[PDB]
Amino acid sequence: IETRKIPIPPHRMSALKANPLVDHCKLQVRMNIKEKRVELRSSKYTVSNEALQMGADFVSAFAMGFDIDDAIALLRLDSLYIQSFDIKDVRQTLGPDALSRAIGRIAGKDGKTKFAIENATKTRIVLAGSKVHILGAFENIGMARESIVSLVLGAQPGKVYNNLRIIASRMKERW
RNA sequence: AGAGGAAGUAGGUCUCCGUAGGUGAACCUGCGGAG
Repeated sequence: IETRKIPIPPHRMSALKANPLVDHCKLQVRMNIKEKRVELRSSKYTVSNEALQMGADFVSAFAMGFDIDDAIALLRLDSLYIQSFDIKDVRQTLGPDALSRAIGRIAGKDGKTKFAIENATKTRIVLAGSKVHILGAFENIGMARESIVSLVLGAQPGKVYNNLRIIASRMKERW
C-alpha cells in the first residue's frame, strides 16, 4: 500500500473542479484545493507502482497546465513525456529585457509561431512567462527544445521554422 | 512665303487576478498586473 500527494497551484481550480481516475486505473482519489493537495491512495485493487506513478504524472501534468485531452493522452500512452524548461536556463545575455522580448518572439501574434512549431514537430507546448512546458515523445521534445533555445538565442523565426521543418521530415522518415 | 537640285544621318499565446464599461449571477470588451 502506497500514497502520493501532489500540490496544485491555484491557476487550475475550476478545471480541476471539472471531473474518473479511479475508473481509469483503480487508484482511489481525494482532493482539496484549499490545501491545494491531491491525494492518491492505493487500495487493494491497485497492482503496480507503474500505475501509481502514472496517476501522479497525470495529475501533475494537469496541474502544470495542459488540458484534459492531452492529459488523458499522457495517461493512455506510456511513451509520452513532459519536460519543464525555465527561460532563465542557458542564456545569451545578462540583460533583463529577456522576458517580454523573448517570449514575444516565441509566441508571435495570436500564437502563430507556437502553433506552427507544435504542428510541425508534433509536440504540445504551453507557455506561461518564465516556464515553458513541452509534451510529446522525448525526441520530438528535443527538437522543440532546440528550436525554442534557438529562438531565445535570437535567430529569425522564418529560418528557425524552415530548419525545423526539414529536421521534422528527416526524423519522421524510417530509412 | 515656293516646286525642283544636290547631300548626310536613322511578432506576448494560455491561465489567473485587480479594474472600467457593456445585459445582468455568470459572460464579452479594453487596460494594469503576476505566473
